Amino acid sequence: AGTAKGHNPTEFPTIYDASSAPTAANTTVGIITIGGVSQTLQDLQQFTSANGLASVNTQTIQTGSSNGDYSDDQQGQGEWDLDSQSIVGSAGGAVQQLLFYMADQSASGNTGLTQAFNQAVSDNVAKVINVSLGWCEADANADGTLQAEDRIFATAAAQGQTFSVSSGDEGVYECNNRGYPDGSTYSVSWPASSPNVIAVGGTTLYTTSAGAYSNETVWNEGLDSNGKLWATGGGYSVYESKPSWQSVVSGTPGRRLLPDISFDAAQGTGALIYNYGQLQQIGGTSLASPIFVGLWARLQSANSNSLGFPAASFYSAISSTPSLVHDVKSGNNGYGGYGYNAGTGWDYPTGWGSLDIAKLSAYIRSNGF
Ligand SMILES: [Ca+2]
Repeated sequence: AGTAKGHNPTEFPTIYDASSAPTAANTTVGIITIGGVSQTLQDLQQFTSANGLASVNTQTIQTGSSNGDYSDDQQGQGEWDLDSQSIVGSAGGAVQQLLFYMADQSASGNTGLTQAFNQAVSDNVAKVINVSLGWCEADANADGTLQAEDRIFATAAAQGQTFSVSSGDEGVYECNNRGYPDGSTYSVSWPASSPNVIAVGGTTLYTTSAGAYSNETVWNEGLDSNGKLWATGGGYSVYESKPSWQSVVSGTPGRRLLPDISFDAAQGTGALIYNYGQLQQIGGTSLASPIFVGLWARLQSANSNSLGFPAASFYSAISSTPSLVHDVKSGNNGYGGYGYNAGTGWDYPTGWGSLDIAKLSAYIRSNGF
């Protein structure tokens, strides 16, 4: 059913039923970056101007040493472009401010990135923060990055901030040189496996000829020319214990299950993004996470930025209220007959599926969150 095609980010409110909600004009949103965003800010101006939108108020924050390296990473600009344009589109064309928390590129190990997360939590000005990044959780564990960063996310959750993190682009093969098929050996991405963030997986998005939502399947576009798998990350952490709100997914291990929710991720149904002035059709869970961030920021604006970290409420509300989501039922996030399969209700490729924002907003008005 429906058609697979690229989409302007301004289409995401129509697709996920958010047009009747407020924009995110009253909510400040952050984006974690590696290095600078100078070209990204030019591409953002192109984005708002081409779409006839009011300009976005931005700030860039050097999160580490004042002598650090915050030069633009050229390939990185495409990520910060995807993130910023998808947030602003999904938000209905307005955010209060977009803050770019830039990691120092000349810091030791992963310490630049850790310090970027730290600054966003310390400052506590952004209500929702996008993280379209990740890597094998076992590698993060081995060198202590996991432990250091989980402390920061724990503080964020306690203070009511929502970090949104892409679940991964490697399907179940995150730890096998970042997505090479490995049979029955499955792994997950950090920081998505943290119980202190919302992990956002990936769908293949079909729309009707009139541009309305039609259906979603799992994101899995198979192998590229190098033999690497492109599919939604999903599974469970080998380290993190299950938070109690996930007990509603019976028959799963005592571990943090991910993702929590999912949005559009297939390149073939991806977003049209300005990158160094040129439009490109881009996917990944790097796309799905900023869609969530923009939509969630609308719900914050509708609720005076008073909604806390929403994981427990998503699990209780969605398990009891299937109308709040588009339940993905078809596809798998592996290769060669391996990987997890989607199915009725929560599944490992897609978690609960995508949010129907107007229905979720009505739920929140009635029940709180
Ligand atoms: Ca499902």
